[PDB]
Amino acid sequence: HDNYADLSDTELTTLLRRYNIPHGPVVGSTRRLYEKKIFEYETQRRR
Repeated sequence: HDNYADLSDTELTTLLRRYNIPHGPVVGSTRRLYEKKIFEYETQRRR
């Protein structure tokens, strides 16, 4: 439901890679933590 929540696991993984952000397995249990990490980085580029 969150903008980043509509991204699929495969698309989320390629996004972290573009920003060179270390990550492990993506699962609904830790998917949210990953969505927040991309938001914090993308926020910087927006500022």
